[PDB]
Amino acid sequence: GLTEEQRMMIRELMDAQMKTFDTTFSHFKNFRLPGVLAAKWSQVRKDLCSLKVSLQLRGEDGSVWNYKPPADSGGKEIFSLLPHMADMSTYMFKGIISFAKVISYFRDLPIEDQISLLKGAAFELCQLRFNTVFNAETGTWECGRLSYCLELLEPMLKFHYMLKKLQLHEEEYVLMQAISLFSPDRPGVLQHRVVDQLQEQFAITLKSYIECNRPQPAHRFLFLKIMAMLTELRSINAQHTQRLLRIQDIHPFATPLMQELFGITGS
Ligand SMILES: CC(C)(c1ccc(O)c(Cl)c1)c1ccc(O)c(Cl)c1
Ligand SMILES: CC(C)(c1ccc(O)c(Cl)c1)c1ccc(O)c(Cl)c1
Repeated sequence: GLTEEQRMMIRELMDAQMKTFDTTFSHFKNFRLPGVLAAKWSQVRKDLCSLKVSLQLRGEDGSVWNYKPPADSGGKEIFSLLPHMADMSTYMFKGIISFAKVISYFRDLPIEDQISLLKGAAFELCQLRFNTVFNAETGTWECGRLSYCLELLEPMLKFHYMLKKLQLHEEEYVLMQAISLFSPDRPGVLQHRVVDQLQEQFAITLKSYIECNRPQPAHRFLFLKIMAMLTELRSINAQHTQRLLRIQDIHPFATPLMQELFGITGS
C-alpha cells in the first residue's frame, strides 16, 4: 500500500544500512582497553556514573577476557573506560557518516548543511544502531565479539529499554535514522525548507509503512510512539553533549573525529 516512490525510498535507506552497518563489528580493531593493575569534578563524578559497564572480549580461538570496572573512590579510576568508549563511539561515527554519504537525498544537499546535519544527529543515529544489538533480557549490547553488560531512572537506558519493547522492523529503524538525520532545526542548517520537506516525506513513509504492515492492536499509535522516542532521543542528544563537554574540560579524551563533530577546535 506504499507509493512506488515510498517503496524506492525505503529500499535506498535499507541499502545504505546494508552497506555501512557492520552488525558483527568485524572491523572494530586496534582499540584501547582499560589499563592492567572543584564543584566540577563532583559533577563529572555524577556524569560518569552511567559508563560503569563491564566488558567482555570473546576471541576467535575461544578465549574470553572480562573487565569489571572499579567503584568510584574519588580518583582518576573513574576515567578508565573513557579511552575505549571513545574508540567505539568513533567507529560508530565513521559508519554513520558512511551511511549518510550513500543516501541520495543527503548528497544533494549543500556541503555546509551535510556537515551541520551530521554534527547534530551523529550521536542519535549511533544510539539507534546500538538498540538493534541491545539485548533487553540480559541488559547487554551484543557488539559482535564485544559485549557491554550493565553492572530506567537514567534516561538513555529508559530509551533503549522502551525502544526494544516496540520491537521494530529493520525498515522502521532506518526510517527513524532518516528522520533524525534530516532534522531541519539543527544549529547551522541553511536549507531549512528543503530539509524539512525531506524530513516530512520520511515521516509520512514511516506512517504509511506501519499502517500497511502492522494491523495488530498492539501497534495502534505505533507511529506516534516512534515520533515521541525521536523527540526524547533528541533531548538525550543534548544532555549527553553537555555531559561530554564537561568531562572533556577536565580530562581530555575525545578523538579528532569526535572533536570535529562536537565543535572542539583544538585550541
Ligand atoms: C564519552 C561517552 C562515550 C560517554 C561519557 C559518559 C557517559 O555517561 C556515557 Cl553514557 C557516554 C560519550 C558521551 C556523549 C557523546 O555524545 C558521545 Cl559520542 C560519547
Ligand atoms: C550503548 C552504550 C554501550 C553506548 C552509549 C553511548 C556511546 O557513545 C557508546 Cl560508544 C556506547 C551504552 C553504555 C552505557 C550506558 O549507560 C548506555 Cl545508556 C549505553
